[PDB]
Amino acid sequence: SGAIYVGNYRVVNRHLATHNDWANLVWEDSSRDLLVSSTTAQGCDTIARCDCQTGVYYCSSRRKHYPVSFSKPSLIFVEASEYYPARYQSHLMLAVGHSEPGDCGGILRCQHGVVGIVSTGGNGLVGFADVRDLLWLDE
Ligand SMILES: Cn1ccc(NCc2ccccc2)n1
Ligand SMILES: [Zn+2]
Repeated sequence: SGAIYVGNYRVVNRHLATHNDWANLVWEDSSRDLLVSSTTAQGCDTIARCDCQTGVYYCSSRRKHYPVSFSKPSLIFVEASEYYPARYQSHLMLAVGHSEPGDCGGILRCQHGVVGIVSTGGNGLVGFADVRDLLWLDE
């Protein structure tokens, strides 16, 4: 679990979105596994605006942060999970690293701020859902 809190927005994995998130829907994209919901308390988080391919993610299954090299956001085939059938996830970045389903919501961050959130895994790669392209989160 976990989310990004920036201005009056809450960013979560779409598949982990609560009733409250959907009642306060701002934007969702199923192919990205993201949902943004409106918040009544302001958010302090800084979103990275950059094309960094290095940083650090939180791994709740290890209670520890890991430094990684990651791919640029892309269209990667992702196997069926429970929450989705097999489909092309968009804006996905991969790193060689440990993750399990409950690690979703873990933040990936670089020196510029939040890059994205853990979204999928398998075969020893962690996938993160990129948020740096959503310039509207910083208004
Ligand atoms: C973020 N994330 C989703 C799946 C995953 N790792 C693959 C996996 C699936 C089920 C049990 C154990 C490991 N990491
Ligand atoms: Zn950066």
